[PDB]
Amino acid sequence: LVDLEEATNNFDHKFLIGHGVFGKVYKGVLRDGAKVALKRRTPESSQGIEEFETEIETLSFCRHPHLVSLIGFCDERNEMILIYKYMENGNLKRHLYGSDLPTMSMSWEQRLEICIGAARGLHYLHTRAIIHRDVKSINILLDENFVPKITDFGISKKGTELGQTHLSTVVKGTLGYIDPEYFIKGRLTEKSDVYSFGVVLFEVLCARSAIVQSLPREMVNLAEWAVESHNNGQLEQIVDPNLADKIRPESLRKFGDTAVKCLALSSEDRPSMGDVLWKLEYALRLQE
Amino acid sequence: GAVAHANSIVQQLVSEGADISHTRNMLRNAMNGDAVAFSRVEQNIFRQHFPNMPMHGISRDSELAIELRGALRRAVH
Repeated sequence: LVDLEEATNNFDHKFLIGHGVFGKVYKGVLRDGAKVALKRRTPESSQGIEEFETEIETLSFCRHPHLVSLIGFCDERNEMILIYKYMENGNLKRHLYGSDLPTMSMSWEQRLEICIGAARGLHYLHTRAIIHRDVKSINILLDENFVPKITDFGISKKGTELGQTHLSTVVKGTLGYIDPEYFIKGRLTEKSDVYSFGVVLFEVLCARSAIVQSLPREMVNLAEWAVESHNNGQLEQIVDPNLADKIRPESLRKFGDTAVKCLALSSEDRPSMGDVLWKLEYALRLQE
Repeated sequence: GAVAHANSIVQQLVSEGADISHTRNMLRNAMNGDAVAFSRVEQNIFRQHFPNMPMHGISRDSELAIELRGALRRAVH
């Protein structure tokens, strides 16, 4: 429409990498040798159009090192593919549980670099009146040196007042990460993303890349859970993996103190992704 | 039971004008663990049957949820 960074029909599909809500994903090497990701959205065009578009406009501002950068698009012959830099390491979750991935796990540092990294990611978008609405471990791809990049903006929204927008639309996002307040009320703010971040935060600490797992007890919502631990019941150090005695006693009391601050019942008492990004670094600092 | 219960919910959806085809799309999205986008109609029908839906939310193995997925799929035909 207003754009012309628009590539056109490559090859025939070499079944690869991913699968998506509305669409598929393929790893396709370009004419210039570039490793590029392709999010073909021809499977079930169940309003897969508005999302596709919002992801073109909201993302054609592709100017950040903590967001997945879009190369091109295609609306030619009913198809609607999207093109991105291939991400060597897949999403963050695939490094926190999922299945496989040799060389054991991530460090606490590597975990914090990726927690802080991801934060600038959101903070930025909150600076630009952008709510992501769907912040989660799967949406935080990593590249060759494990640098975090946000993705799937399709559900995202933009604000007028630039930051202080307290707008309201239809409820959307991943069932465990969704702001409960947002859910129960409908009023959407930029903090609803802060909540969702608090969730990822622990999802990094714990490796309970389950967030919402329906098999243990009423300890099912990692959000409801790590809260009842570090908010009051025990400051539990028992929630994490074979992370060992690697985390300092002090950085850990911060890292969580914040993650809990992110999950406050009302957005009111949450911290703007600004503080959260400072506190994060501060704990990585507290550690070494 | 569960098949008896599931039907009650497909009924509401249809009786409350809810396009049940779409409702199925969200129940798939919900159980898979994919970004959901319920309508006002659909979302309040569900919270009655899945109370902890805001937090816990339609599991894979939740009997009723499995039944409802089918109970809808059939009715779509």
